[PDB]
Amino acid sequence: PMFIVNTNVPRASVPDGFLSELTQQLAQATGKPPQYIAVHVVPDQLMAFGGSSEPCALCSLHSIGKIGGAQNRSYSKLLCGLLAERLRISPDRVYINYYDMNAANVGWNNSTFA
Amino acid sequence: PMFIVNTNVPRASVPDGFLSELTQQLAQATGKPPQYIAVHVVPDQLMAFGGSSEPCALCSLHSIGKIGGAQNRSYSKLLCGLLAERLRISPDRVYINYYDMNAANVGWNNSTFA
Amino acid sequence: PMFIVNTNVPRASVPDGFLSELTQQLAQATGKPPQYIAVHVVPDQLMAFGGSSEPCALCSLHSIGKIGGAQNRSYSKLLCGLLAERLRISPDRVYINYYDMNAANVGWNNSTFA
Ligand SMILES: O=C(O)c1cc(-c2c[nH]nc2F)ccc1Oc1ccc2ccccc2c1
Repeated sequence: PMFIVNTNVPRASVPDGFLSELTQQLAQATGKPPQYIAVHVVPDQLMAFGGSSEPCALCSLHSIGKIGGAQNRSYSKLLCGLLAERLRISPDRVYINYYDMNAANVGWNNSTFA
Repeated sequence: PMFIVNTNVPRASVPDGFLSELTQQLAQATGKPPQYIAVHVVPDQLMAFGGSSEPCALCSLHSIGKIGGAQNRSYSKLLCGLLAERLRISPDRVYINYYDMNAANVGWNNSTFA
Repeated sequence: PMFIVNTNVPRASVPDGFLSELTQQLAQATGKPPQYIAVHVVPDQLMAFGGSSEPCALCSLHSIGKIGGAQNRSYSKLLCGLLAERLRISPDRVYINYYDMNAANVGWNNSTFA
């Protein structure tokens, strides 16, 4: 799986160990070994949520399967919680886009997961 | 709706008010309240369009519905116009990817929109 | 097509000519004129792959058709090869998400490709 966070929160406000914490938390949540989990945090972004430049985040989670109604609700609770506690971003200023990827459409190690 | 612009135009060339203008005009275009509109502008990018490093932009617009043939043509006219006027990027060096998101696949405020 | 690379590799390790090489090699592989190819490289990213901060890349390739099992494998070999040779990223620390875009959902030059 792949989790990306774009945020206007500055680089110095991203705790050391945030990437490792996201990796571990997502491995637990997706039921996948941490070796397949990729995380990407992009601070200092020029963005607005509802016309406002208060702290916000635009995120995505891509996974081959393990994507759906209840799972996405549980991921949103998890990830907003982490963004609230660690980056001090209110949950109502976070979007997370979920993508269920087909294995043939994910390249890795010179081939795909097909 | 979420609008993201990635561009090789420098940060100094993005005028004051640009994020607010994008939010307002997307609100006008989509009819949707400005409170749920998210905008993100990423200048100074290393990119090429047709092998040339003249000003260009790679964009995306995600919406839960309000995506389709006529609507996307209308959004393209609007957004290319704004990019041409404000960032001096030619419309023929802009790509905009449109995504019709399922409400179950958009996380917000510890849940999703389903 | 449009090809985007996000990587923790520093800007100085991206060789001169890299965008042009990507454009030419993608034009070659897809059998398309280089005028249709857009490329975007984002170095210096805060990212991990499997909890490790060794060199890695998170990429996407968007195309209007010409996406599928065999073609995606061929693209992965090509693009992993380039990232390995030029950026010294191991192929098993690269993800490439492939997207088959509908022509109606790609904006360009004030309209869409529909
Ligand atoms: O090579 C592509 O598929 C292609 C892809 C993009 C693109 C930009 N963001 N996401 C994308 F997928 C843009 C132009 C392209 O050239 C065209 C454009 C229209 C076409 C219509 C029919 C058949 C082939 C076509 C090829």
